[PDB]
Amino acid sequence: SDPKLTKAVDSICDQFIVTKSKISQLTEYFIDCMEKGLEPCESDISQNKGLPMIPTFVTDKPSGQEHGVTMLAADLGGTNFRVCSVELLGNHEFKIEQEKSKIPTFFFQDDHHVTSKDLFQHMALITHQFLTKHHKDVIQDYKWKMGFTFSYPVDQTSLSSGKLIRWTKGFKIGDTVGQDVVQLFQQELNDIGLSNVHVVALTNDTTGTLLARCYASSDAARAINEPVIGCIFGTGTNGCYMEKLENIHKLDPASREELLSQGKTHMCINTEWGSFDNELNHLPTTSYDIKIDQQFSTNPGFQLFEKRVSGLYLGEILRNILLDLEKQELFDLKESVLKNNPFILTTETLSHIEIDTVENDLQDTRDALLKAADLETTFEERVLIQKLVRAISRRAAFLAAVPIAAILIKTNALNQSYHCQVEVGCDGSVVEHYPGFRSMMRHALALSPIGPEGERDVHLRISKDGSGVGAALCALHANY
Amino acid sequence: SDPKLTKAVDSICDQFIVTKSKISQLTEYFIDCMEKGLEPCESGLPMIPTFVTDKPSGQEHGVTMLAADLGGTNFRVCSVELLGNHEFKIEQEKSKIPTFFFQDDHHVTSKDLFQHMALITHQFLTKHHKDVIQDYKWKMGFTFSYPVDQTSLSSGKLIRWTKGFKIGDTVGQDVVQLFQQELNDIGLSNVHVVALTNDTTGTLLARCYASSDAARAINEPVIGCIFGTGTNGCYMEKLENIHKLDPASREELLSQGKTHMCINTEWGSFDNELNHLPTTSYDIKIDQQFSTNPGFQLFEKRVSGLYLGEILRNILLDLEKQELFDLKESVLKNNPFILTTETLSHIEIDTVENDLQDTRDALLKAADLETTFEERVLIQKLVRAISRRAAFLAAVPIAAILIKTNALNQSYHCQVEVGCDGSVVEHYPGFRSMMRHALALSPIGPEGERDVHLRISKDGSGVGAALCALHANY
Ligand SMILES: OC[C@H]1O[C@@H](O)[C@H](O)[C@@H](O)[C@@H]1O
Ligand SMILES: OC[C@H]1O[C@@H](O)[C@H](O)[C@@H](O)[C@@H]1O
Repeated sequence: SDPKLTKAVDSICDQFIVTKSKISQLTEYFIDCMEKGLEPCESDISQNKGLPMIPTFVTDKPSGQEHGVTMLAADLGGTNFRVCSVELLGNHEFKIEQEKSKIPTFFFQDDHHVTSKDLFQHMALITHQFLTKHHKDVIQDYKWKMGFTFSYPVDQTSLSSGKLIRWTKGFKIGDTVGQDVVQLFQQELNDIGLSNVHVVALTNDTTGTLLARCYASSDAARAINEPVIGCIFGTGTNGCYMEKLENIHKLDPASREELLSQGKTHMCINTEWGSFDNELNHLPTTSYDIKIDQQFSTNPGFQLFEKRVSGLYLGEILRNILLDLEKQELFDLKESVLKNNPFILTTETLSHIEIDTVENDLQDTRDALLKAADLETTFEERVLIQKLVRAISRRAAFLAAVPIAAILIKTNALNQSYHCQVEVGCDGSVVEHYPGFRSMMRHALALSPIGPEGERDVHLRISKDGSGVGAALCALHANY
Repeated sequence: SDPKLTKAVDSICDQFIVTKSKISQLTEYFIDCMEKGLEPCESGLPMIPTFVTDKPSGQEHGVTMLAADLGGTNFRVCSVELLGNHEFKIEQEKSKIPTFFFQDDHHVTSKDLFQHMALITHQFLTKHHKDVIQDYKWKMGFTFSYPVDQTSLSSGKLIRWTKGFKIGDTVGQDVVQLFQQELNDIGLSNVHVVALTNDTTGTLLARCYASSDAARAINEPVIGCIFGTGTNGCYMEKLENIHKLDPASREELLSQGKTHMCINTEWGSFDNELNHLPTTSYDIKIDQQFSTNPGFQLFEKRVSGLYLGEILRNILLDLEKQELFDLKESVLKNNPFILTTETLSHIEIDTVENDLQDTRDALLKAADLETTFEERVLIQKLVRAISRRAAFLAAVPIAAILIKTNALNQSYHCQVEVGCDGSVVEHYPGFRSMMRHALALSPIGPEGERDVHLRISKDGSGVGAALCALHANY
């Protein structure tokens, strides 16, 4: 109906394309950043230019035959906080009781002064609520062991210790930076009578996701399919992998020898790849990415890879595209509430647009936009909104493949025995529930330097409740 | 060590290769054969209309149905309770088909077979439903994994046995009536066989029920296929293209809201004239001398598990005839099928770091054949060549069906699900991995393979038959 608008949208969509040359470039560059990040660096190198590459101090992959009594797990994500009790029954089977709760909006508002006690006191109260609901008879009696999944960068110094490096994903609470999050959590657990709950392990949600797969993958699967990566595509994005103790040079040269003599070969590395190429030397970037990064984001100049991929930021990318189109007097935003409401459009809104069909006049897209920001749309307007949404997601799914391809290349995980496949454990609302996201990740992997023959040997498998199960596996190992 | 032998194996392995050009040839020919078979012949693939028009949703729920599945090797009886929400409860008893039915030494008739099946049905009810065996009015779906000239959901005459089965007086007989008669003759007349289906058809219906509603959105199950004792697959075909179907019945189905009918391609018969199928000296020998249906099921005889181990046995004998391979005190000679696909599965992925000990034990257990390490090294090359050819041919019918129905380019992000059942696709190391490799080489390309998901349906046959029982009336 409006040709100038229809051509303006086509032009904005081309800005989101990721070519095979870009995939190859970013794959090779990612490995260079992995190698820079695997070396020791100062507390603050103005330009380290290497990935975080955080040693998680996990050296043993689960077998699936692990067995124990019910453990506890606490997972602080980017959106929800989960508590659960996991009983590992061996033979690749387990029992789980879990309660999930949203992180109250109070914690993401800078209008009020929020502190670390507010946060962990809330987490401890939920821990108590969970035990009162699922273990009412033995809440204050048992000596619970708890694995703590903290989905944020931690300067991990042991399996049970580590200081928060910097918040990400809308969290901003100053007095937590530099604090050992295990003690912070343990402190508020003691102050409500749950001193009998010992937080014996700290892990990232990437690490836990990987550990979960190693346990649940059937012996028949572990035979040919070995899980090699645990990654997340939800509110934020990140992934881990196993690195030879020799290549982890930033690890104490003494500790490496001590671990090696004990029969250990690798240690899990938390790449923290949401920070990948924070200097934007190569990452695809639009004017809307800069605006989100600099103005609306709580961590400007950080997590730039994340800000193009994870579900916390994609819906916001659409909102800025629409406002810019209204600024240019091309798209009528009517009485919508997009203006002056950052992040009002969530990725959950786009998921209803991604696969909406024109055979129903894109009625889901209409309802989703009215429900999310009281925005009315014509059919031609929804058609164009869908083109933008599908371009924003395709870029995210294509970028999502680069860190995976890069890791598989560096560790030569695909050059294995005959018929051997590798398994990539994925968790998060995006990879789990965004229509066609995994399908596009594979398309990118086939374009990556590993090629279609490589993509076929890679299996992106979902591990629901991954974060928590893995933490429990670490709790079973450590002592009370 | 034997250098002349090492070159004989390389030459036999190259004879099993399937190139991308050959896959493309066989795919297009398969589609040509599908279209021929959808025409009347008054006398192309079988392309049998199964009279199934409705795909289950997954929310179906009803009383416990019964199912009886006569495979190529086992006979199963089970009770299926459809609980809706893509879930069901099942109690089943599985039993080998006694060797008496595969021996031509004794005169076998149809009564022998169905009399045995009815007794198994009775035992099952006596063991799992003793209180309501003679009280309830059971509805039973019958899975008959053999070509049937299907004339309705509850009727159809056997066309021809396959897979070692040979019972002459069954050909031309409606197998549902035969089964129902022996059920009545032991008091189980209250068990009504209300539906007849192929194991391909049931496999598809089962997946459509179990495939999560979230999966049904983008992932639609489009094929139910089998890679076990034999091989075969089905799909949904536009009622318009099924010209061999009565033009009247077509019109009535359309008016009732129906659009497609499931087609049993019987793709084990694909290219029985060997106009294009890869053929070795050993395939002819199996077809002409050792097979129970010479000149039939030739595609099957190169793919399914009943024949792959036998292909190795003939390769070994030929190498011994040529005084190249020492067969020791083995019993391979004059013992067809003594080498099973289950024997090859232990060889496929055996490693040299263990001196290929699995292959050694597997060969001794199956035919008291001792082997040196270098001999096992070469036997592994043969096994891997036989299986790769099977998995590559196995991809052709799937690609062909997906192309004919243009199932992959139906909407943005559209994926298709192929339901697979059978000991080979389920449990043969790397079989699915090689099938996908072939699909990527097929005319659908790597972009197509990625949109295709080979999903396993363990207990499909029976659940699908139960879903047909729920529909039909007592
Ligand atoms: O939740 C996914 C990822 O989000 C990122 O912001 C954090 O830095 C990671 O630790 C986490 O794994
Ligand atoms: O069991 C797999 C297939 O084997 C073939 O021999 C039969 O003719 C088919 O009806 C059956 O579906």
